[PDB]
Amino acid sequence: GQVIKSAVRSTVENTVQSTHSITTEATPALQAAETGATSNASDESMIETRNVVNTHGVAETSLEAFYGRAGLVAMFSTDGGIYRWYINFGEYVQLRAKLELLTYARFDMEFTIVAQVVNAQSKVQDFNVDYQVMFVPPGASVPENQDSYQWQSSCNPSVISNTGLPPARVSVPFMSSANAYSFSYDGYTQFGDTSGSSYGIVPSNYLGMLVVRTCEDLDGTRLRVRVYAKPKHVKGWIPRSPRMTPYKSRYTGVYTDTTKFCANRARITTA
Amino acid sequence: GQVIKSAVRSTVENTVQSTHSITTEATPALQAAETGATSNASDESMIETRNVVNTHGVAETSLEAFYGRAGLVAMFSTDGGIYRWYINFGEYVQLRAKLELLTYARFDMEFTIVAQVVNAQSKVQDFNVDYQVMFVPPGASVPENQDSYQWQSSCNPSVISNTGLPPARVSVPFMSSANAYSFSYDGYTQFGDTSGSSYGIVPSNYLGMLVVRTCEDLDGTRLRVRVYAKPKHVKGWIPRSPRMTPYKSRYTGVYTDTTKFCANRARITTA
Amino acid sequence: GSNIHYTNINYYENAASNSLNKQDFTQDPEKFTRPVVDVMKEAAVPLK
Amino acid sequence: GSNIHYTNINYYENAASNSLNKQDFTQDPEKFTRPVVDVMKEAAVPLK
Amino acid sequence: ESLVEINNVESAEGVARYRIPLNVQDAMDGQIMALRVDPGIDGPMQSTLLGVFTRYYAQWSGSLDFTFMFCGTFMTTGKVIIAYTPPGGDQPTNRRQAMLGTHVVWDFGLQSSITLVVPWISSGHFRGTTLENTIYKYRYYEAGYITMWYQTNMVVPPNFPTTASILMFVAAQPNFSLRILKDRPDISQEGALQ
Amino acid sequence: GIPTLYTPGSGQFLTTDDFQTPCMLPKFQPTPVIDIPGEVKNFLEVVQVESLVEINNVESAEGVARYRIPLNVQDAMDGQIMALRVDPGIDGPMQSTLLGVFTRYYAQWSGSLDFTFMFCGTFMTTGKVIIAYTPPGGDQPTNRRQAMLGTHVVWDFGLQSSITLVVPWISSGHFRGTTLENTIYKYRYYEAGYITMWYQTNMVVPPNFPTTASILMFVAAQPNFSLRILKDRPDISQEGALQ
Amino acid sequence: SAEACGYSDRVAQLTLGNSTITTQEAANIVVGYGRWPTSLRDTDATAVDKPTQPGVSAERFYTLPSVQWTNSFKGHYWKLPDALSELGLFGQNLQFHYLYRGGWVIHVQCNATKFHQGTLLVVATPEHKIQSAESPAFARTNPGEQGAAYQFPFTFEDGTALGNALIYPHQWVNLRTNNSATLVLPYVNALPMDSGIRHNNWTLSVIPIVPLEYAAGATTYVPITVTIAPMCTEYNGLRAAVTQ
Amino acid sequence: SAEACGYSDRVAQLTLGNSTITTQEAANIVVGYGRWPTSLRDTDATAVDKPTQPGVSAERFYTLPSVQWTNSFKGHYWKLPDALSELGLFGQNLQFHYLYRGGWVIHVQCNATKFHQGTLLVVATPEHKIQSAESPAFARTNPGEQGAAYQFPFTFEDGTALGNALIYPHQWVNLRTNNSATLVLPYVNALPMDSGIRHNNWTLSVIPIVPLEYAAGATTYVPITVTIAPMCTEYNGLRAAVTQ
Ligand SMILES: CCCCCCCCCCCCCCCCCC(=O)O
Ligand SMILES: CCCCCCCCCCCCCCCCCC(=O)O
Ligand SMILES: [Cl-]
Ligand SMILES: [Cl-]
Ligand SMILES: [Cl-]
Ligand SMILES: [Cl-]
Ligand SMILES: [K+]
Ligand SMILES: [K+]
Ligand SMILES: [K+]
Ligand SMILES: [K+]
Ligand SMILES: [K+]
Ligand SMILES: [K+]
Ligand SMILES: [K+]
Ligand SMILES: [K+]
Repeated sequence: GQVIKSAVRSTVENTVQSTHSITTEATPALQAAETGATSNASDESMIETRNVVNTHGVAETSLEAFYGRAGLVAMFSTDGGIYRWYINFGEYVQLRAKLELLTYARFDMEFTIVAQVVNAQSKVQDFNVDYQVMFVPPGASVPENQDSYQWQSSCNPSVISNTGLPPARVSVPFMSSANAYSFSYDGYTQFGDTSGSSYGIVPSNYLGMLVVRTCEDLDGTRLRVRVYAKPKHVKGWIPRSPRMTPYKSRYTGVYTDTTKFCANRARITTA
Repeated sequence: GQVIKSAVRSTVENTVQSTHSITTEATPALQAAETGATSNASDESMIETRNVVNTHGVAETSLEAFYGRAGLVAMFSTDGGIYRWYINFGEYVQLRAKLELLTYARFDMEFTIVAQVVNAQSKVQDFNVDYQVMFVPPGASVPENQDSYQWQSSCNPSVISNTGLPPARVSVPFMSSANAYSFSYDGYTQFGDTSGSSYGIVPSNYLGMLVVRTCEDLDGTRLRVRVYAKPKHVKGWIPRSPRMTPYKSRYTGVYTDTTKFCANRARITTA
Repeated sequence: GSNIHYTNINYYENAASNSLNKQDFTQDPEKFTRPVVDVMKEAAVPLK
Repeated sequence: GSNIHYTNINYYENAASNSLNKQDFTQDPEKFTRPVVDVMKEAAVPLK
Repeated sequence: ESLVEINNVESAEGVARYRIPLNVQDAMDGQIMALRVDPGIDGPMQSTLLGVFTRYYAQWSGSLDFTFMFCGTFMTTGKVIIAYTPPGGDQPTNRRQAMLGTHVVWDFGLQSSITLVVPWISSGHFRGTTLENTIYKYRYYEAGYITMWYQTNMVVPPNFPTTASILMFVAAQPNFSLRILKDRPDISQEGALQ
Repeated sequence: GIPTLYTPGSGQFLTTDDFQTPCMLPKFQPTPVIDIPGEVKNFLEVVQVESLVEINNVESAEGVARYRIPLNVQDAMDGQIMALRVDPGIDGPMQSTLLGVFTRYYAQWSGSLDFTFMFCGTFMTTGKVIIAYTPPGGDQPTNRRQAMLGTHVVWDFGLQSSITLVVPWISSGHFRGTTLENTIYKYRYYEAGYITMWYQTNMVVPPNFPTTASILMFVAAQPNFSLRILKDRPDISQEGALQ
Repeated sequence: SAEACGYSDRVAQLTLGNSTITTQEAANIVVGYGRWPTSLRDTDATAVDKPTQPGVSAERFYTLPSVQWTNSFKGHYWKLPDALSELGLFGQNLQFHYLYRGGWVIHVQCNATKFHQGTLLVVATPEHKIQSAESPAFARTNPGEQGAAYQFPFTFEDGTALGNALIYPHQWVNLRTNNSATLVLPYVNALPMDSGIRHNNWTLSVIPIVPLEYAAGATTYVPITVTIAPMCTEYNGLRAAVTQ
Repeated sequence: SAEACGYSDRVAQLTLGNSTITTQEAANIVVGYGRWPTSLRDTDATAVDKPTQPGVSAERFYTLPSVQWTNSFKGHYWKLPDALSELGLFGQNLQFHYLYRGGWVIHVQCNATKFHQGTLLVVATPEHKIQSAESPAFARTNPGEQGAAYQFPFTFEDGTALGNALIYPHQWVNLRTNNSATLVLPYVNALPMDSGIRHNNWTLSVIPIVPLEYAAGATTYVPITVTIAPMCTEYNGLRAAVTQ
């Protein structure tokens, strides 16, 4: 059903020399935005151009180049030697805004965990301690305490490292039950309920939680943890209008209304 | 003597389009559970189906994928700088329940040891200390103290590491005198004795013990140790009915009787 | 899914040292689902 | 720019473990810039 | 196939929980039983072979085989309708509503059993194995309902037992698979076992 | 063991690093890739799509009104209609456009720009306007005579409602910084010039017709446009973690 | 001559089922993402039951209640398939099945005179969330055939810039140029099929960006009418009728 | 073996759409006038619009409310398509179109025990008029899904002999022999298609000719259930929904 081809290019378009044009035939400059099509007027048709063999690449704007780097997704401190983090990317806005530039996307992810010990006054300590990060899929029992049996982790994947070792790091595949993650969902989470709190969230985007603990009890101190995520092997569909208002909630895209995006100037005739 | 073949598949079965059927001949829906055979009625015979080229894989349910990850099997603290652990997987229920899903199985194992120093109040310490884990096969002398001669370990395999280094790890082959480990044994441990305490345990499953010590004496502190085991290269026979009651003892499958497995609901006619 | 190409060299003497098996297929379950002597075709009645 | 030659061997079983993709090209943007049924040539008027 | 602990009510203990009660009716089109088809949620399915393994995973896909065996006397007759209601609303309230979905009409006879295939009908290729809502809002994945109704009536000769039982079996079909291993929630402990 | 010597950088976590790492689920098999319309492989595909410039960014204009360039029947000749720096990544009317947002995700840019305008007055409303691009060197042109010495297009209102003024890439260097921040980096060095619009003749209308009308302004990157050096978009921020 | 001279003719006829729509002032026809609606491939499908394909009974044009372009008009929107969930056999098939998949042909109509001026953005947005409220009201997320009035057009009801909505399939109805917009939309989702009573794949918005003005004394009552046709539809998971 | 030995097997399975019906005590299957349902030929058709062919959404088994075989039971009847005019998508397609054409698969069910005796005539009669009254009541000519009780079985409600109803496609449910009857019916009419809300092409009758009797103490409550599936249907003349 695709009537519009999409040939690939590895460099931007060259410029070809052009000459003057005095005619009633060709009128490149005349357009009609009503059609929904972006102007097709070329540089060569609007002015006399020279030859430019343009070898500028297009690599840094590819989805892989744009998304292919780590960004903070979680940051917390244990309480009682444990912390439960529901896996979602709405807490920290930078990566969140990037993902919302696409409607659907498939990608693997590389998670990197940086942890250190801090005291009650939030002062960092030079203290090496073993910590465990366990991935608990929905339906599996979440440990209530630092020493609960679930930490045996015989089925749940776990990564045990030390604050004295380099950051922990593991890759995860494209795990959704869907054929792509959705960063915009105009629907409800369940049948039979139309409450606002169940709107705009696609449950399949939630793969579970990460529960963290120190293997043994710290004496008066806590474990500070930062989780970074890096999308890999990205495939994306349907570009979206970029976020243009501050985020306010972790789970919804609610925003404060505004009458302007850019700041005002004295007059439209003075640049 | 095998009259039933077992061809291998790498994907689940496809669905083929089907049409209506009005006949006295073919009756796929009629079954007879008394035969001991599971119904052979196919989707295509019960309803009109469409073509579905199903590429869903079957990898994550293979024995290797199910068992191929580490699970806790031992956890203890030294006393007097030493601890003797009889190698058995009945102390921690998660891995135990998994293994009991098979009657017989052959597999190699990867043991990973995570250790750290803790004080008398069980508070973890940032203290690097050398520790030794010695495998003592049945019949070999087990050291009584932290400084006994057996630690020379000239024949017994030993692994010496440090709480400041990454977890220790070693692989072990399929060591049973039998041709497979048994996770269910309806028999006794010896001839001439029919006491209940010698029932349901196959001695060949017990390969010895792991004795642990710190190479030198800690001052007031102790060594906390966790041992994880990961089955590898698994071959299994005769699937078993899954455990459906809590475990109560480390060496027996004794359980508390129950009148129900799932919780009750108001009525059978309301889902 | 799994890579079509990737390193597969054993560095150790004993097979017990090797990484996990990479087959992971399934087999016809008939030995468990239909361990009967007489074939009972899907289109016919089971007993006669 | 990118190296014409460099190591490209996968050490892990699952493709999710692989390093980033190295294509990075762009494609004709027509599906977004000119998603119209009738072709409107640059030299002609759009509507008649 | 393994037995579903279908009659999970206060009055049923132990083995009795596997029996679906059937009895001579004095009214028509009555309901016999109902159940959510989801294999991994708490309920009658949790103690089955299918349920246990499904509970060792986070996602599932595939058609399900629900087979029923009538256990009344040779002289006891009857016809019942078993229906699968794809999701969207609540379980069907009456036989007329139920029969609009996927179903099979079972006639008690020499062949004691019948199979109702609950075909895989889902928006996505997989479904979560839990319907836990408070945290994950997984109610999103509900697979629907299976209900049974009298098509005619259970009929018996003079002085015969006017009540009988049906055993319910469930198993995965050949297009079934599971993904993402997780610890089975049913296996737990307080302290280390001795 | 093979003798090795580990080097500087060992253990570091470079956010842009690209190594292979163990997978949490080594045998996991993802859902199949299905046919979904609108696949995008490079964001250059997005910036080439025209979007509205928030051109009338003045105190008296709120919301939707900020997209409209005011035009009105004149009683004097050669008057100015609007002005704007052409730089796609600086604060101003361009910052909220598709082109502007992505340009703000990068440190450098290159390429010609497509500025298209659509007249929205009545069918009977006529007029001719001149739109000019003034390459850098001085200040924005003060009058139509000065403006017309640069790159320009004369637009005649008619059946074809729109016109395109291509702001060709005319730069000393192959790329320009996306910001003109001066106090620290002195990037005013990169200013790309100005786009100004003037009445060529006049907006003319029949009796009792609206004597004011609007022009909508669109902007997009041309096929020779590219961006380099990813950076965090300055518009996206937060105080504490969101709940 | 149109295909020869390389231009788009201003007249158009859309015929589906027993319905025919004509316009003499069109501005070409947009085909979302350059893709016409297509049937679900055997390699993408997951639901195993044979689907229902209603054909002409559902793939035809349905005209919704008109909306007035008032002086204070901020815009109007309709969710799809929500807007047609109770219209004709399309609505019935949507209600009787758990799963639905389909494309659309949208025709927005608004005529005035050569003495009027005004401009409407006609855009079809995939997964358009109405999230300007802490707890969105069902009346606004699923307004039905009547559609709902915009309250926050500048922010597109979702916290983005109205001016960037052009990244989605769209056309404009600029009174001096045309009196209608036509958009062909393929099915878009991260799934092969989905529930038509729990998820709206597209949202049609008609937003005035240039207010309606006219020569003094001209007709002031100017309606906007939307006519939509489901295209290439299929349904799975038959049962009793269920609405949201 | 059945086709080899030349006999009819007592078991049967009828599968249409998402529905499957089974019986272990059938008496062969009747195909009315030896003709299976067929589509309207281009040489027989007159309505020119492309028809709607709903497929599995309407061609499936619909079970109607059961009827009790009481001591004074005279028989029961259902008009087709009247009985299914408000059931599922078959009913919706019937209501939304002026014209309808289709066949049927009828399965009548009535089980008792080897201790019961009784015989029901199960007959499908084309153009069966309920004309025992000077002015027939609509409640009796079009009883809907509940069907109507016979008042004049001996005269077949139409002034003919009950015993001659065998000239129409039929079977018997003789309790000692079988517990179900199955009839496949082709579309019959003097026209290519007709209105499903003004004309009933067939009437299904279940009439007790040998009263229900049984060993003293046996179950006395014996229901009769009818399950009917439209087959090979097509509709023309789409418009708003209209019922009789
Ligand atoms: C054992 C080591 C732990 C490592 C972390 C494993 C995390 C597994 C979860 C992967 C899910 C990532 C995709 C989420 C995308 C959806 C984001 C959102 O909408 O909020
Ligand atoms: C020197 C390093 C020490 C590493 C540990 C070596 C352990 C050797 C013992 C291997 C036996 C494992 C199989 C046990 C299976 C039976 C389990 C049970 O029934 O309880
Ligand atoms: Cl549950
Ligand atoms: Cl629930
Ligand atoms: Cl700036
Ligand atoms: Cl400046
Ligand atoms: K080039
Ligand atoms: K042109
Ligand atoms: K352009
Ligand atoms: K396959
Ligand atoms: K069979
Ligand atoms: K089966
Ligand atoms: K059709
Ligand atoms: K069809």
